Parts: sequence; structure tokens; C-alpha cells
Amino acid sequence: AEISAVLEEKILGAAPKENLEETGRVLSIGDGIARVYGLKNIQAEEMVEFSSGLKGMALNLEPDNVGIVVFGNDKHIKEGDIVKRTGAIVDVPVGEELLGRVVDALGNPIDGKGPIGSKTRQRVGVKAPGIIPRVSVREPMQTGMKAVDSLVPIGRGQRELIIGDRQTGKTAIAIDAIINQKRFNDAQDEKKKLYCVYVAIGQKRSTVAQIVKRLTDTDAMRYTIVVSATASDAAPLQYLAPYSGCAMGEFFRDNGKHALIIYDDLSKQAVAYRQMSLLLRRPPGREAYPGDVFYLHSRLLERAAKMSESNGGGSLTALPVIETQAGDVSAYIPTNVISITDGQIFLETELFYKGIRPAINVGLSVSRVGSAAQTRAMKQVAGSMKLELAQYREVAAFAQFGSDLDASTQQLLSRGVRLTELLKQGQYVPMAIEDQVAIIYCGVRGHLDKVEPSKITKFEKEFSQHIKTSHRDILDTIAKEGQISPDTDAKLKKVVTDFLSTF
Amino acid sequence: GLCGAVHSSVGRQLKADLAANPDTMVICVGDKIRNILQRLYGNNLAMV
Amino acid sequence: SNGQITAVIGAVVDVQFEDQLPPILNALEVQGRSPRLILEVAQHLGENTVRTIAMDGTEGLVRGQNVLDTGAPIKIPVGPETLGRIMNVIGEPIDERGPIVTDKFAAIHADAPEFVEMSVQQEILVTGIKVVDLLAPYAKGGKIGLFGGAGVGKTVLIMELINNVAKAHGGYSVFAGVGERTREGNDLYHEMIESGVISLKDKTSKVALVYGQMNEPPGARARVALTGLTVAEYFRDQEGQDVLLFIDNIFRFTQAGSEVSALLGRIPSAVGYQPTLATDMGTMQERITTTKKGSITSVQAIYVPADDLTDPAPATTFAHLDATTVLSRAIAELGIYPAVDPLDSTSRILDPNIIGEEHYNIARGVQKILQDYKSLQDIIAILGMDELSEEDKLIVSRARKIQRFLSQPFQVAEVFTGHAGKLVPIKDTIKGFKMILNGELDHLPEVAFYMVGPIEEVVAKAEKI
Amino acid sequence: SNGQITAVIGAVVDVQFEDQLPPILNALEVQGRSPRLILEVAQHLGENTVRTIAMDGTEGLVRGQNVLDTGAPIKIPVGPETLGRIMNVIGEPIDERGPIVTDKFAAIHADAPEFVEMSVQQEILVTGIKVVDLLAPYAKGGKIGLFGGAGVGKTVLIMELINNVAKAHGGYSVFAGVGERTREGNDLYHEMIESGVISLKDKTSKVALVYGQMNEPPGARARVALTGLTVAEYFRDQEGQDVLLFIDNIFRFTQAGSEVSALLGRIPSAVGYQPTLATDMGTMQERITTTKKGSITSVQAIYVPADDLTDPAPATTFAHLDATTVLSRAIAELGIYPAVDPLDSTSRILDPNIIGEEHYNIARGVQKILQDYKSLQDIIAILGMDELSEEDKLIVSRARKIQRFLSQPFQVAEVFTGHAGKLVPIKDTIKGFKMILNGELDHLPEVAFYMVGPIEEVVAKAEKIAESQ
Amino acid sequence: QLGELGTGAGKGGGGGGSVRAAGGSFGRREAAEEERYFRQKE
Amino acid sequence: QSSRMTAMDNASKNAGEMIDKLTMTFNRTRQAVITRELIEIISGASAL
Ligand SMILES: Nc1ncnc2c1ncn2[C@@H]1O[C@H](COP(=O)(O)OP(=O)(O)OP(=O)(O)O)[C@@H](O)[C@H]1O
Ligand SMILES: Nc1ncnc2c1ncn2[C@@H]1O[C@H](COP(=O)(O)OP(=O)(O)OP(=O)(O)O)[C@@H](O)[C@H]1O
Ligand SMILES: Nc1ncnc2c1ncn2[C@@H]1O[C@H](COP(=O)(O)OP(=O)(O)O)[C@@H](O)[C@H]1O
Ligand SMILES: [Mg+2]
Ligand SMILES: [Mg+2]
Ligand SMILES: [Mg+2]
Repeated sequence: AEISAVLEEKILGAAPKENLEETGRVLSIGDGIARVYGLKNIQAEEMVEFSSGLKGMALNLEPDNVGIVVFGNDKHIKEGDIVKRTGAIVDVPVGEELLGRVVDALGNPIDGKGPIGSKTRQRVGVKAPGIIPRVSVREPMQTGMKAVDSLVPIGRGQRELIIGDRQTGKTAIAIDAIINQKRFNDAQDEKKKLYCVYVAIGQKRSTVAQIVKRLTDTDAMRYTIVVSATASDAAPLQYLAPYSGCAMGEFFRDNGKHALIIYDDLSKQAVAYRQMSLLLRRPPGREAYPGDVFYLHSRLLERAAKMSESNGGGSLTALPVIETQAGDVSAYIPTNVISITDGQIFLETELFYKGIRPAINVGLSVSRVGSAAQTRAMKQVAGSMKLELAQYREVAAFAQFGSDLDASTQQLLSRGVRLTELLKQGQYVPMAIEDQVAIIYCGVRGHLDKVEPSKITKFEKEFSQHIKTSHRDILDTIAKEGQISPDTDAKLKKVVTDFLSTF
Repeated sequence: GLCGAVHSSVGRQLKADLAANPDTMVICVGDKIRNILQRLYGNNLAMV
Repeated sequence: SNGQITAVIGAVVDVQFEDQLPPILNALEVQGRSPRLILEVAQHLGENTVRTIAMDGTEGLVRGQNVLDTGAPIKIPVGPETLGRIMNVIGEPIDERGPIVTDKFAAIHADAPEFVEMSVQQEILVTGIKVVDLLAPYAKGGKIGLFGGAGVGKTVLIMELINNVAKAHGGYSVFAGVGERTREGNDLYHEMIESGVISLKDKTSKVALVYGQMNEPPGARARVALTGLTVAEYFRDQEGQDVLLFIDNIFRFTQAGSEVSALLGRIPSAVGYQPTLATDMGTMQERITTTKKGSITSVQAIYVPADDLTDPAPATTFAHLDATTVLSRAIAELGIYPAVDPLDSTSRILDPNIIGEEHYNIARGVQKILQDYKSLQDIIAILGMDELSEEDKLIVSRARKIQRFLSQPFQVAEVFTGHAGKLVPIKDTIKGFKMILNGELDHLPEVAFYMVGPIEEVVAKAEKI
Repeated sequence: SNGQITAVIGAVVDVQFEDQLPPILNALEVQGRSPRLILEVAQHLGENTVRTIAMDGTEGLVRGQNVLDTGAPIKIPVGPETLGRIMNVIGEPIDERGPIVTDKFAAIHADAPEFVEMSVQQEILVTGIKVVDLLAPYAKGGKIGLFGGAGVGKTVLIMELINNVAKAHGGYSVFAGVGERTREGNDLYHEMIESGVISLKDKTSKVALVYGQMNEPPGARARVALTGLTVAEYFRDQEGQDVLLFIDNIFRFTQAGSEVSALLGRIPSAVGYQPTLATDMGTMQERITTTKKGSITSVQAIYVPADDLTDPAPATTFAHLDATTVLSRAIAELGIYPAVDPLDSTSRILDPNIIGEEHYNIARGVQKILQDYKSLQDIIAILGMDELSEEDKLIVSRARKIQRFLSQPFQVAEVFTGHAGKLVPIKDTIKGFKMILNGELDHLPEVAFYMVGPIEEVVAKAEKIAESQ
Repeated sequence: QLGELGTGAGKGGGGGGSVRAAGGSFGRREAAEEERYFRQKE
Repeated sequence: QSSRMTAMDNASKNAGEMIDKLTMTFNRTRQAVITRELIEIISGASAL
């Protein structure tokens, strides 16, 4: 602390007034970093307020100055401006008043729909739940996609990474998961309701506006909170936005309800955090990232948990998004998030342009919850599907130069081709779990071997309609039983053969 | 096999014979011709 | 107040003030310079010293030279008086046609429009380029990026877009030459005065030119894109117009920022770039958008260094664009022009509910054949064409016919190619690729599909052989 | 003495003392703090200032806050009272079962046992895993490393080793959860309770758990491995027991040291790491050893970043282990579980004079067939299977039978797959692979060798396939 | 999408020789001819 | 035999060309890795 005014008043023995323990003055300001002299009673990661009305967070506490990141444009901050302590660390509004609202990283509404009447505020940096308060992940979290709910299942309380290149369908997976919860939120079952939270980090405001337009048209906005820290916002806002959205989802998790968080995308939050660390003169590491960039994502995603029945039983499900560069998952940030999350959904550009949409690489996509994240009917049909897809994987290569094949092998090749075309699905149309089970069950029991793969989608709509208004007793029978009995299997096969004769 | 386009083009010429003389039995010397042509005209193969 | 120069290192000048510091982004004017030298305040260093970035050359500057504070950021002329004129980064006219007499001025630093002022409507902008109109169609009002290396063709592609879209356009256009050839600026300027888009006689001009080229210092090259934005922002907001903004090229804005950042005392980021690469780009790119007041259709050429799409500057630009057009050197070396990569260009309007079911299915069908061709090309390279007899050879034959048919002669490339330029309606484009996908043209040679616009010229070329 | 906080930058806190300075590795406690934040002295900066790393979150720290020197390093409770309990990095009970009432405390920093105290006993530890028992057999009292990337099966393998060894071991066991998922720690805690290894009622608990997970700061994740090691060292030394030390994941000890090393004023090393990587790993690993007083059988899961075994953290760990089992993604993608690479996993007791001549010759014979299989695959790609001669036909056929037979269903993975778990004796493993090498089962299909424990189940599965088809 | 055999070691499907580790289409050819032979045997 | 001889001749020439291009790509990537790793170490050393 040796500046010319402070040095000179130390020579005179003036003992100056305006004591700098709850206040301070800016020494240097630039690139969103303000070095402030004073603020002696300040706390680490504490909010401050500048004389221009802007807010800031004190990250570096040093004997001479305080390193403060600026929540906005630093053109308003000037050298010698008065910085005041807020007195508390960063907190955001929480509650159900934020459902249907678009907010920034600090909780201020940006959709122009008026003030938010929230009653409670939680600090964004709470500690994750421990070993005791959480229970094993057991409830299915329905994405609505056949390739996800069967092969890479997601349970309530699980971090599942959606990783891929640019324009591979990562946002498509996340938005369709939010849209799929319309069925459960309309129903009377309070246990199966899911309140989604979408966090947009570093995107365009027109991209976020297109997201809100899609969610409002599908009426998914009533249970969705959109936290938006776009590219025009400051790097501290984009860094703070996943923790703000996590705190909003932690309100539902701690109150017995089930919430879903999408961080779209965490690769941009690392870029924002790298910019703050470099401009705070902290020494960089791999790809100029700070050392604590792993702890950045680990302390965020660990707060996604399935609480025990003594803590209300609520869950917090996280779907982080990571963008790779030409499929390089050996980079610093994709490697960290893969090692943190409970599973991955790899999306490949080669599969995307081969017609496979969603472009999920089944050989690279894992899920550490396994069959416990699936319902009983889905577990019965996805296990048989995983065996048949494994058998198809052994025999799918024969189309390269093979010409004569065994009759059983040809049946395996034909059924697996039907299954690969079964896993394809259009965008913005998530299907219910009963429809996914029924279509997959027909695919793995040979009910589609006589159908050309080009008409699989037409069969998927029309046959499901036929067993909906006419054979709804069978659907009630499966729902009450919870699985597929041999008698129900024979009944469904007879309806399939009757429908194929009429087809 | 894997000698080039030998068995593929010869079988292709044989396929043109199947579109010209569908009722002609064919005696093949080699399994590759049998592999290609059994799917199309397995009812018109004398011996391989 | 009045300051004095403390340090001059390249484009970065440190100025110390006595009474009151100018704010960040304020414009400072150096006194003893015969042309105007403008310094833009970047940061406060302490001890009443600010660190500035010069918009021109810093040679001849001495320490202690008086610097005047204008009290405002860089304000440039805006309005109808800028149409048909060429201005530099600081708004001075460089067309030697006198001053830009106007009452309207605007700072080149402005906040991006808020989330409320966003338009969600998407309509297809028909270009006349078959590869663009089919696989990655442009939105009428939206951000379009032209990724490519050096020589793959981005100036030619953006000049063809000016020739097709901007000539028949009910509105105004803005061209921002950012770190490109001054020869190209002279060629485009005389192209406008010859095509009538710029009128030197009366006030019927429709395009405003802003040029900071590759001979300019890094301060001018990192701010002249903001000057082109400010002219286009005035037309969108204060007049409600539909504006075209062509930027050639936006990588030079980021590259010039890295050159200044070396002298700003920052810890370098990945691949030697500035730490604020994404934030500076995001602040600039979010101002280029269509709001409820007016629409801006922006086409931005984007240079990739060393033909690397994983470089931080092109990679962060990908998320700012509705439609991307990635130009490949391998395609250009095959003689296919425009060298658009079919499996790397996206549109964000390639949707059955936006462009139609038949347009979407043909585009997805084309990409499926070309992706199957890329998978088979390793067998073709080492072993040869002997693979799967009828099936894979039909895939190769159709894909090579599609690759030839994606090529198209440009009207702006007619001087150095000889082939007449073709403007192809999008109905003829989807009809032409549907004929190739259906197998109706398997008997034609693949030379007949090359460098001809309509599919009727393909069969006419085949009959000529 | 008493000190005051000078700087707080990340997980690194600089504190200044007026009296005598605390030594390096001493434990400091922040006074005006509710969850008992503890700082560990890392270096003396001069001018009566020491630089520390925080064992908990640093939010809310104020410059000038009083810090108290405990006069000793971090001391944790040790003894039988830690059995069936969960401890954090600083020894506080995090299982919500009240305080750990005990009389014995041990510092988590200690010197490694000397060269005179080293034991050269090497006897084979039978685990029931066929690829482990045959190709890279574990030794009792030796160090075992489970190398692998993310998702290859290190956690499932270390859960299977706990099920097969620690349930009927005899003597205490210690699990150290270092920088992993809290869900996995909750899953293991309840699996131990259901298995009876943890008793919530009686004193018959066998395993002591120490957990510092991904949500912990880098200071806690870089010291929690020393906390679990201190519990294992007390059981080895002060009780003479045979101790099982399961660590997952030991890479997080290295990674958490690299996160704070930049803020400690260190130039980065190659790739990007602390310059003290080999020394910090060496001091930690050489405490985990079999003394002449007692034996510690250590099984450590080792994360391989981006599946690059030449990364400095897995590469330095190789020299510290008697047996290393490398889990490969290529093996896992084929469906083979466990995904142990047969041509990348080594053991020190893989000797004719330790495991017998028949065990050694079959293991070397298996590795020779699998190596020739990799060499022949390039000829298969170009020449095709048609032109290979009957010798290479039998090499490829027996290699695929061997490669399928290395897979095995796990009891802890039964909920994942549905296959019942199987435990295979070492004698049945040697006999089963000898039959495949001799060619006694050349008429069997290769699908009969997939996910079956003994070779008698291979014959039964082949008969079932033949009878059904 | 299933990680076809021979597409690459760690790339979804593969594991074995240099061609199978490299993946692409020759690893697919190696897996195709090998699995065709052993399916004919069974 | 003539077709198999000229097919292997074409395959060996094409593999030889692919070896040369992959060798230059390997040399560029090896040099880029060394340069990038050293710049990261220098940046960490200079930031102290
Ligand atoms: N299952 C699908 N079927 C059809 N089109 C799809 C599907 N999934 C995604 N798409 C389309 O592919 C394009 C890219 O997908 P999306 O934008 O979701 O990917 P992304 O990885 O989020 O891209 P970005 O890198 O721009 O964020 C969009 O035009 C989207 O409509
Ligand atoms: N559509 C086209 N038709 C024919 N030739 C073309 C076309 N586009 C580009 N070329 C060729 O490529 C050259 C490069 O043109 P252009 O200036 O557009 O490239 P660029 O990407 O802007 O490169 P630079 O980095 O030099 O600005 C042209 O002079 C011409 O030879
Ligand atoms: N022995 C096994 N049998 C079957 N699947 C396994 C086995 N081991 C691992 N897996 C697969 O790996 C996933 C869990 O991997 P895990 O052990 O958590 O990896 P890591 O040790 O790297 O965390 C499971 O979803 C499962 O599908
Ligand atoms: Mg997206
Ligand atoms: Mg150009
Ligand atoms: Mg693990």
C-alpha cells in the first residue's frame, strides 16, 4: 500500500479521515478488473457496489489492494471512485416466482414481464450435500428420446454430460428434455413433476430468444427458468450464471421437488473464468486456463444430488453441455467434465450427416446409473435391445464385401437395421415412455422385420394410434402390471400381425 | 479373392446372363461367384 | 482536462492527466499533429495516468506532448449523408469529396440491444447460389459467416452476395472493410459507382463504405468494424430500415486486438491471443442483430489462420452466426467453385417447418450421400474403385455428380474464368438435386454437371459431348 | 502463537505472525470461523509471513482475521473407534453419528519406513478375477494400481476387489475416497452396511472410510489421501494387523497439488503440473508399504487423463507399484469386462519360482497368442481371412476364444448387466486357459467363452447354444 | 452409431492391430472378413 | 494374377503417398506440440 497520496499523508502524520474499512477507492480499472485501495473489513468473494451503481465481487484479497471483478462495463468505473461493501457474498433470488421468467446471472428479469416477487435468497456458493443426506439415484428422468431413455438412461439426481462438436444437436437434446416434462407437469402426480432450469452461457440474445420462443410455443415455459448470461454480458456474469441457476434449482431440490438444470454450455463458462483469472494476474496453466478450472466445474456439478427421504426426497438433475473441437475430447476442459459427470452423450458430426439423428455414439456414451434409472418395462426391453444391438454390431460389417449370409445372421442384420432406424427421432417431438417401450419392444421381437425401414416412422405413428383408442385396455394392463407378461406379449403380437395385414 | 474387379465384374456379366437367359443352369468354378449369385438366382445353379 | 504523453510503445500511448481523468473509451486528441491523431482510453493505470490505443501512427510523438480530452467516445457521422461516401475509423471522409455535412453523430461504442428488443422471426433469404440455397440457406435478417483460409474465395463470395442480394434490395447497405486489401476497396468502390449503387451526381446512393485496411495501425483495424456497425445501427434504429452489413473481414478485428493486447500488459491467452477474445467479440457481434425497430442482414467474411477451424478466433465466431458457410481449400483444389464444404456449413433455418419438407429432405439426402462418399474415400484411395459392385459405385457416381453440381459460375468471377455467371432460382436447385438423387441422371457423364447452374444446362452440356 | 491473515487468493491464504513462526506442514486454525477452517503451512515467505493452503472453503475470510497455530501438523483420530465411521480430511466425523471418541491421534505427515524395515515377502493373492489372477497376479502386502481412463471400469473393479477380498479378509481395511463422486461414496457406504462390513449397532465394523470428494477445495483433496494412509499406518504399526488400503482415486492427489502450485509461486513443469510432482508422489507412496511390523495390501485406482498413459501422473505412478492392471477403452468397447489390457498389465510376482511353472507358462502362452493376434490383424485387413494358412487360422481362433474368456461377470456389476456374479479359483483359471491353448476346445463356438466363470460353464453354455439352435 | 467393430480404438468400436487401432474403413474391412469367417464356422 | 499385381502396385504407391503426407503431418504436429507446451510454461513463468 504505497501510493503517492497515501505516502504523502504518512509523511505529514495527518491521520486522515474517511476511514477505509467499509469503503475504498479505485487504484486501477481496466478490462473488467478494478484494483481497490481500502476495504479492510471486506470478505473473500464478497459483493461490492461502485459509485456508479455497478456491482462487483472481491476475488483477490491482497495486503496492498483488493482485486475486484466488475459486473458490467468498466467505462463507468473511474480511478478514485468510491467502492462500498455490500456486506454479504453473492446471492440470487430463489422460489417458484421465477418459473416462466427469463433472468440474468444476478436474478434481475430481462424478459420485461415486471419485478419478481421472490421471498427468499440463497448464496450461489453453497456447499454440496454430503454422503449421508443423499440417497441412491432410482427415479427415471425421461428425456423423451428413444436413444437416451433406453441406452444412456438418466435418473433424477444425476449429472449427465451432453458432449459433442458444434451443430451436432446438444441443445436439441436439452430442449427436448425440457419439452418432455410437459406430460408429467400436466398430470396430478406430484412426485413425477420436474421443474426445468435452462442456463444459457455466452450465447446470442437472439439464440436465447429463439429458445424462449420454442419453450413458450410448446407451453414448456410454465415450469422453466431461463438464466441468461449472453456473449455481450461481462465475463463475471457468465462465470456466475451456472451457480445462479444451480441455486435456483437447489431451492426445488431442498423443498422436496425435482428439478433439472441445463448448463449450455460449460465450455464457455471456463472461457469466462479463464479471462477473469488472466486479468487478475493469476498464473495460467494448460490452454491458459487456471488451475482451479477443474474445481470450477466439480463444485458446481456436485450440488446435483438425489436427497434422502429424511431431507424431503427431492432431486437435482444436471445436464452440462461441453463443446469439442473436431471431436478432440483430449482437451483440458472436456476431459475434466467427463471425469466429473456420471455419464456422457457423445454426438458426432459423421453420425449427424449419415441420417442418424440424434447423433448419439452408443459405443462412446456411458451411464453409471444403468438400469436403475429405467422403469421396469423399459429395463425389460432395453436389455434385450442392448443384446440385439451388440449382435447387430457383430454382423453389421458384412455389407462391405459379404454377399452370402446365414439365415439367422440375415435376420439379425435385418432386425438390427430396423433398430438403428428405430433410434432415429425427429426434433422437438419427444415421445412418452409407454410409446418408447412399445416401439422398442416391436423392434426387438421381430415385429418390424417385414416392414421397410423407410416406413418405420409411419408405422411408429399409426400403429401407436391403433393401440391407443382401441386397445387402451392393454395399455392399462401393462401400466398396472409394470412389465410385459407372456400373455400380453402374445396379445401385442396378434395386434401387430393384424395391423400389418391391414397395413 | 481380393485380386481386383475379377469376380465382381465376371459375376456382373453373369448377372447380365441372368437377365438374358434366366432358365440356364450355371456351373461355377470358385466360391466367390457362388457367393455373389446365390442371392439372385439360387434356383438356377447347377453346381459350384 | 489536458493531459501529457507519458509513454509511447507501438499503438499504445500512456497519457497522464492533472485534474480529472477521462473515462474509459473516451476519445483523446493529440495537439501537435497535422492530421488528427485520436487516442481511445482503454484503462486507468493509477497515478492519474490512462493507457490509450491510437487510431493512427504514433511516430513523431514525444513524451510530454499535450493531449486534449474530447469528453466523449469516438463519434462518427451517421445518416443519409454517409451514403455513397467512404469514411475511416474516426468518421473522416477519405473519398476526397469534401466533408460529410450532417447534424447526426453517434459513438462507435454502444450497448447491444436488450433481450426484449429481439426478433424471433426467420425467413429464407434466396441467394441464387445452389450450395448456399440448398444446404445452408441464409435467413432474411440474421448473421451469416463466411469461414475460409487465404485464397479459398471469400471476397469473391461476398462480392457475389453484393451482386445478387444488394442490387435488388429495398433498403440500405453498409460495407465495412476491416483489414483487407486497399486494392479491393478501390475495386469495390468503382464497382458501386459503375453499377449505380453509389451515385456521385445526386442523393440516390444506397451503400455507405467504411474502410480500415491492412495498412492501418492495430488501433484503427480493431475499431473500424465498430464504425461500420454504428452506421448500420443508425439505419436500423433511427430510420427503421432493413440494412445489409457486409464485413470483410471480421477476423482482422480480433487479430488487431491481440496485437494491442501485447502492449497492454496482459497475460496472453491460448495461442497467444488476448484474454478478452470472447468478450470483445461478443460485445461487437451482439450489436449486429435484427431488433423490433429494424432488421440487419449481416454477411461476415471470416479468415481462418493456417486453415485451422480450431483456432480460438474462428471457433468463438461460430456461436455468433445463424448460418455458417465454411470454405475448404481441398474443395478449391478440385476446381469446385464456390468451395463450400457441404458437411461443415449450417444454417439454423434448415428445418422442415421453415424451408419445406422437400427442400429439407433433398438437403439431408445430399449430405447423406456426401458423408457416405467421405467414408468410402479411404478404400478408394488405397485399394481402388473395386468395392460392392453396383451399390458403392452408384454411391460414388452420384456423390461425384453432386459435388460437380454444387459448383457454379459466378457473375463476379466471370472476368477471370470465362464461364458466364449463373443465378439459379431455389426451385430449380432443389429440382436439380432431386433428379440426381432419384438416379434420373446416372447415364450422364459427371463432366456435364460441372460449372453449370440449372439442371437443364447439365443435360444440354451432356448432349453437346 | 497468533497470526493474522494477510492475503486470500483462491485456496491459498498468506498469514503473518509476530512471535515465532509455525513450521512447514503445521496446522493453523482460523478463529472467527464456524465450520472450523484449517490452513496447512506450505512455505515461509519471509518477513514473518507463511503461505498456507486451505482445507475448506475460503469464502468470507477477512484480512486481519486471527489464526491460531496448533503446534503440530493435522492430527486425526486413529484406532478401532474409526472403524465403521466416515472421516473428512481433518478427521471430523461426517457420517452424522456423533463425535469419534478416542484416545489416539496421529499426524497425517510422517516419514516413510527405512530400507532396513523393508519386507521381501511375495505370495500370490487370489482375487477370483481370471485376467487378474492369470496375467498380473496380485501379491499379499504389495501395491496394486488400477490404471484407466474415465468410464473404463476402475470403480467397478475396486468395488469387486472389495467384495472378493475385504469381505472375508481377516484384519481391518481402510477405504480412502480421494476426489470422486459423492454419489459413489454414498453407494459404497450403504453397500458396506448391507454386506455387514460396517455395523451401525455392534463394534464388529472392519472398514474405516475417509472421504474428500470433488466438491472439496484443492487443499482438502491433496491431503485426504494422507488421512486415509494415516489410519492404515496406525493399523499396520501400532497393532501389527494386515491392512487393506483401497484408494480411489489417487490421481486426484496429484491433480489437487497442481491446482494450488501456480498460486504457491511455482513455474509449471511439463504438460502442466507442479514441479514437485515426483517428490510429492514419492513421499506419499513410500509410506504405503509393507514394513516388517505389518503388511498393507494397497489397491489404488489411478485415473489416466485422456487415456494417455504417457501423462506424467500415471507414468510416475507406475514405478511405485508391484502389480499394475491397465484398463483399456478398446477392450471395454469390445464388450470384454473387466477391461484389463492383457499386453499392458504387469506383475512383479509373475515368475516361474513364485506362482509355479505351469501358471507362468500358460500366462506367457496367452500373452504370446494375443500379441500374435494383433500382428495378424493387419494381414487380415489386407489379405483377408481366405489367405492365412491353417496355422494362423488356429492362432486367430484361439486368440478370440482367449480374449472372450478373459471377460467375467462381476457380482457388483450384476445390477448393471443382469448376469450373475462368478468367482473363479486360480486352479480353474489355469486349467481353463490351458485347455484353450492346447486346442481341446477348438470345436466350441467363441460365444460360449463370453462372460462365464469356469471352463465347465463354457462347455455347458456351448451345449445350451447347440441344443437351442 | 453403435461403435461398429474396427472404427477405432477408443472411438466407439475397435481394439487389436494397428489397422484396427487406426480405425476408418480398413479396420471395418478386417472386422467384416473376420466376423464373416467365424459366423460361417458357427 | 495380372490384376492382382497391378492392384497391389496401385495400393503400394497409394500407401506410399499416404505415408509421405502422414509423415509431414506428424512432423508438423510434433513441432506444434513442442512449441505450444513451451509457450504454456513460459506464460506460467512470466506471470509469477
Ligand atoms: N434430431 C434431430 N433431427 C433433426 N434435426 C436436428 C436434430 N437435432 C438437431 N437438429 C438440427 O441440427 C442443427 C444443430 O443442432 P443444435 O443447434 O441443437 O446443436 P448444438 O450443438 O447446440 O449447436 P451449437 O454449436 O450451435 O450450439 C439445428 O438446425 C437443429 O435443428
Ligand atoms: N467463385 C469462384 N470462382 C472462381 N474462382 C474463384 C472463386 N472464388 C475464388 N476463386 C479463386 O480464388 C482466388 C481467391 O479469391 P478471394 O480473394 O475471394 O479469396 P479470399 O478467401 O478472400 O482470400 P484472401 O485471404 O486473399 O482475401 C480468386 O482470385 C480465384 O482465383
Ligand atoms: N465389470 C463390468 N461389467 C460391466 N460393465 C462395466 C464393468 N465395469 C465398468 N462397466 C461399465 O462402466 C460404467 C462404470 O464405470 P466406472 O467403473 O464408474 O468408471 P471409472 O472407474 O472410470 O469411474 C458402468 O456404466 C458400466 O456400464
Ligand atoms: Mg446449441
Ligand atoms: Mg479476401
Ligand atoms: Mg471412478
